[PDB]
Amino acid sequence: DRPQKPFDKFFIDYIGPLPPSQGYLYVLVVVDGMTGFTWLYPTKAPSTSATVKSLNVLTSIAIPKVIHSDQGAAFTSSTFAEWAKERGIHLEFSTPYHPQSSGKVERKNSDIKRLLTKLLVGRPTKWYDLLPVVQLALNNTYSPVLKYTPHQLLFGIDSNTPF
Amino acid sequence: DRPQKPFDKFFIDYIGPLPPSQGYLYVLVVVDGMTGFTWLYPTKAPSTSATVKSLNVLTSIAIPKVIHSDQGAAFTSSTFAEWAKERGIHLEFSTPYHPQSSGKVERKNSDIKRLLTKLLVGRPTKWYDLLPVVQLALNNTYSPVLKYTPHQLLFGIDSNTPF
Amino acid sequence: AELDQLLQGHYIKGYPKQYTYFLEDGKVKVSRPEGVKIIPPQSDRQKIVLQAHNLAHTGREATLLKIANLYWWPNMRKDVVKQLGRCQQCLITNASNKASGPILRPDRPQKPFDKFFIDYIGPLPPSQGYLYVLVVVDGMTGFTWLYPTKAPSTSATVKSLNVLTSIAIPKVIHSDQGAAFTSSTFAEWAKERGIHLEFSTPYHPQSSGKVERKNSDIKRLLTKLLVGRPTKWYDLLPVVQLALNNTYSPVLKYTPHQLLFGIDSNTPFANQDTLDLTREEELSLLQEIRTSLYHPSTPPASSRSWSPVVGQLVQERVARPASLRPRWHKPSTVLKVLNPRTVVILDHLGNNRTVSIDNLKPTSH
Amino acid sequence: AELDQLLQGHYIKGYPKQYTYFLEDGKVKVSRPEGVKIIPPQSDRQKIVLQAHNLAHTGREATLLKIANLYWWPNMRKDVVKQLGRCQQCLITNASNKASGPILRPDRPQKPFDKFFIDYIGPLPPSQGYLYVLVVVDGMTGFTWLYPTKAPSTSATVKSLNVLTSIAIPKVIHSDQGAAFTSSTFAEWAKERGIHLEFSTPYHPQSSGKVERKNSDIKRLLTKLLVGRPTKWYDLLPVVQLALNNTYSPVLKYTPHQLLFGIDSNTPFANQDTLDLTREEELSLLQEIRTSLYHPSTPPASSRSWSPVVGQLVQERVARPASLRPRWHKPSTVLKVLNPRTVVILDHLGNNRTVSIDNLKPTSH
DNA sequence: TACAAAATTCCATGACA
DNA sequence: ATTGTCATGGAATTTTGTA
DNA sequence: TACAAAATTCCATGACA
DNA sequence: ATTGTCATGGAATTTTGTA
Ligand SMILES: Cc1nnc(C(=O)NC(C)(C)c2nc(C(=O)NCc3ccc(F)cc3)c(O)c(=O)n2C)o1
Ligand SMILES: Cc1nnc(C(=O)NC(C)(C)c2nc(C(=O)NCc3ccc(F)cc3)c(O)c(=O)n2C)o1
Ligand SMILES: [Mn+2]
Ligand SMILES: [Mn+2]
Ligand SMILES: [Mn+2]
Ligand SMILES: [Mn+2]
Ligand SMILES: [Mn+2]
Ligand SMILES: [Mn+2]
Ligand SMILES: [N+]
Ligand SMILES: [N+]
Ligand SMILES: [Zn+2]
Ligand SMILES: [Zn+2]
Repeated sequence: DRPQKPFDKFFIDYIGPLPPSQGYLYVLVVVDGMTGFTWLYPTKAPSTSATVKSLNVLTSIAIPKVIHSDQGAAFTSSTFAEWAKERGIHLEFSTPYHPQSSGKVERKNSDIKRLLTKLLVGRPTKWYDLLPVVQLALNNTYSPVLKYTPHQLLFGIDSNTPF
Repeated sequence: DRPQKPFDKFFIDYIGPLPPSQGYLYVLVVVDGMTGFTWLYPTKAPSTSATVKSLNVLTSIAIPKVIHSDQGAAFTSSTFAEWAKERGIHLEFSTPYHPQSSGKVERKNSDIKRLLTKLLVGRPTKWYDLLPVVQLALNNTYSPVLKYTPHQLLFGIDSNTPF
Repeated sequence: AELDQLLQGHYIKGYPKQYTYFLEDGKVKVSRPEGVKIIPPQSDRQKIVLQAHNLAHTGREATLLKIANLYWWPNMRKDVVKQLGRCQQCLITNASNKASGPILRPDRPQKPFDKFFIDYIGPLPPSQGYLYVLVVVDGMTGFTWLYPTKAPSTSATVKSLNVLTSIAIPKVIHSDQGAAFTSSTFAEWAKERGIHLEFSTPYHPQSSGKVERKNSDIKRLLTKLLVGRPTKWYDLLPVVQLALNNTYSPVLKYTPHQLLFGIDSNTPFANQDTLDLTREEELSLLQEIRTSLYHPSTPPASSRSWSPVVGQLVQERVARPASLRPRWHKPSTVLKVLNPRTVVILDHLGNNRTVSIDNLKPTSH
Repeated sequence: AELDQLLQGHYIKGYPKQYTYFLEDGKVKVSRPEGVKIIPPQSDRQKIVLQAHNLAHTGREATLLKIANLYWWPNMRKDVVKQLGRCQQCLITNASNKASGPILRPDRPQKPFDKFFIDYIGPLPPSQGYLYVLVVVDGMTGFTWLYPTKAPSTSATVKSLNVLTSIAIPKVIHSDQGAAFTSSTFAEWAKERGIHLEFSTPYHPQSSGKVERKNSDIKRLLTKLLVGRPTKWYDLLPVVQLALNNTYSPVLKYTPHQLLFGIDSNTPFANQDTLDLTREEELSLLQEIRTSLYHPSTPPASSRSWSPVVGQLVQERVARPASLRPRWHKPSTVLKVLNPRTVVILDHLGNNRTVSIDNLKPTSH
């Protein structure tokens, strides 16, 4: 077939609820299918509404052909369904309770959860201001395959913040 | 000697008092010795002070080498005397009661007095607004010698308001 | 549609043979040097160009470059340009890439008092309760009269000019379309005296340029006289007036005063050269000088300039554009061409307007 | 004095024989082609030139022309020019007649995130309580981020940039010396992240020119999207951002987005050309394109330009000149020449200032 | 070894407080 | 201690489809 | 049928809200 | 129905005092 590329598919999910920081409670996690590049968006609820506001931000930069997600209320709603049709994004759903997504993504998706709990504890209340640092760390971290940071795969150059 | 020229000598005198117009009472009359060109300045008193204010206006246009006048208090004062030295104007005085000035000037100086009384009567109160019209008429009036208007002698061209 | 024939190997105007034209997914595709592109049916193509353009309201090349990605047909640009002409938005917002023609250098008035140019300077710092200066310049000689005023008003302009015209009356007064000179009260004052009023085109100070250029010299000399001191200009005006009227133009080798009177008054460094001539001899020598004065010619056209042709699609710049709103008015037509630099246009919509090219752009396309 | 000898027929350096030099009224007069002029004793001549000049603070030719009327001596102008150099007034008020040198065209940053350029737009009409836009442009790609703010403030700039640097961290941020970016709070925010701050010379937007030029394109497209409608720009920003980041530069034949990512996202008219290459092949093809980009050269010097030499008498333009006050500061000296267009000067008096030639005039004389 | 006309490239002009 | 930029649309130059 | 250097003229640059 | 102007100071060109 045609070899895989950035923006081909975006995997999204909600982490939460978390201890309140700046009155936020949830993190919407967007990983790019091919590169493993990650975006993190703090939200006040795992709602279609907050999803749209968040994804509006991301889609000012780039628009994926496909979004994959679990059948959570937020993504199954008809409003989200319409939002995506407007922007010409095809929506893709895992079947209930059997969350199929990429080998590479599962791992990255695991790392986030560990890395969140890790630096969450000790300052469980101030994780909002840390999200930039986290995102930066994740995206500039060498994958065992490729020996490339997601950053490198997306931009084809080196970041000025290595790990 | 050297033939006579505009700005060579300015003859000045006060006409007044007149019926009040716009709260003015006197007319300071300045005729140019060679051309016969006339300026008229309304004043509130035949004083050095009002003379200076008036002549400051005229001397923004041109400065005569000489000013001739009667020995009236206004021109004999030391303030006027200093005013003239500052501007490098030599002052010239007729002897008391024997007012020697130019043949051409005496006539022009007569015309003004007639022309003032003439259009003064009938509107003795509104002669201020008329001073432009008078000045214009006088200066654009053919002298029997030269067959030139003072205007012509000063500017060496025709005015767009003949008489 | 008409694309039917082509898949079957038969020729069409444009559509050059040698490329194989095939079918995929019910679309008519074509193999080209650039790659394999889709060919839309005639009826879809306007809709396509518009969609591409409306992304960022891009020009010819920018628009075509998007379309090139997906599609091909014959004479692509011809179609794109057809759209750029109809985008009401792009036409009234984009700036011009065409400079206006070379300026004109109208001739010196022939006689002093043939034409006065007037303008107001200000507001300034308050001196003695006055805020503005009325500057009057004689077009021929460059001789200048200054008058302090409290406001740039018709009433005060009249007061000032009544004094000035005590000396002589001009044929014509040229002014900008400032409130003070356009008023009916002024217009009549002027008709009362048989003086023709003449106005420069809207928002083009360059037309009142003979006065404007005197304004420069006024402000400059006042500035110089006020270094250190508090800005007390009122009492300085006379001095400036005199100083400036007796200043040599290096090009003419003559002070305005000289051109007005033909002799220097009792000024510092008064030139004596004509001391031996009768007034008469002198007066005609002056009359000579006035005609033999240096007069500039118009400059070469800039390489990408334009000139106004009768019946041309032409647009006027907005007066005081609001924040984020179009810098140009809708298209309008050239009615008459007064000179290669002044035009009458049927505007919005529609009144005859006299306008300077500098406030115009040619509608492109 | 020394003029004694001359009346007696003996020669002096200058003072050319063939003219008869006589005495009248205890002054030394001379018959010349131009006419009969007075020759002042050496010790009077400065006093003379100054008197003439101080009439209207006139330049070389204008001053000389007054003096010519009454006087003559050898090398008149040399003396006049000696004065024009010492008139503190003329030096700080007169404008320059020398254009600055040809501009420089610094090289494209090599990599994306090598250098960000930032600037604030505004104030605008209020939408949703916001008044300004923070525009961030990547120097290499031209890729642009937009952020609505309520004030052009350090605090809000930090908030915005924290979001942006979530994606990546730049080496260098270039900004104008606006209050928001010069503040100590910002300087530290930047040091915290190992980002070098760099500022353009005072009052020279052209230096932040890469952002400024994006501002144009932003305001233009917003204007176009708001014709008819009330100015509700807040919700439009995203669209503009996208639209502009995916617009082809006709010169490069590439959208910023392309230069940043090497592939088009799920945008309208997304270019497919590289659909067959692995990410890797594609990624290095991109790395090639970036280096082979079109880069402009500096333009020819204008025929009457100047360049800054070390130890030159040079003057800085006034910040916000008051009404009727000098448009230039007192003379100051060129300390170092950073490039043919940027200078360090010991000013008033004295601190090292880094300045652009465009804000300088060479002291004349 | 050549044409007319399309397709491309050139580049002055203007505007970003 | 730092430094102009580049969409735009006619003109001008090059490439193209056919001999 | 001539020189160096003064004296003149040329003219781009900038600014008049 | 109206329209750019011109001081300024280096450069460039011409004239000048002497052979
Ligand atoms: C109708 C109508 N409504 N408004 C205008 C109008 O022209 N308004 C402006 C603000 C531009 C203006 N400017 C100047 C002036 O001298 N400006 C500076 C300048 C001088 C010379 C040069 F070449 C360029 C600029 C005025 O004197 C003046 O009165 N006005 C009104 O016309
Ligand atoms: C220190 C210091 N204090 N004040 C300044 C300063 O520069 N102030 C001005 C008002 C001139 C300014 N202007 C722009 C701008 O973009 N102007 C328009 C433009 C853009 C490009 C081009 F080539 C010409 C003009 C800004 O963004 C800006 O922030 N400022 C402050 O610096
Ligand atoms: Mn979930
Ligand atoms: Mn008396
Ligand atoms: Mn005005
Ligand atoms: Mn004006
Ligand atoms: Mn700024
Ligand atoms: Mn700016
Ligand atoms: N004319
Ligand atoms: N550079
Ligand atoms: Zn458009
Ligand atoms: Zn001076």
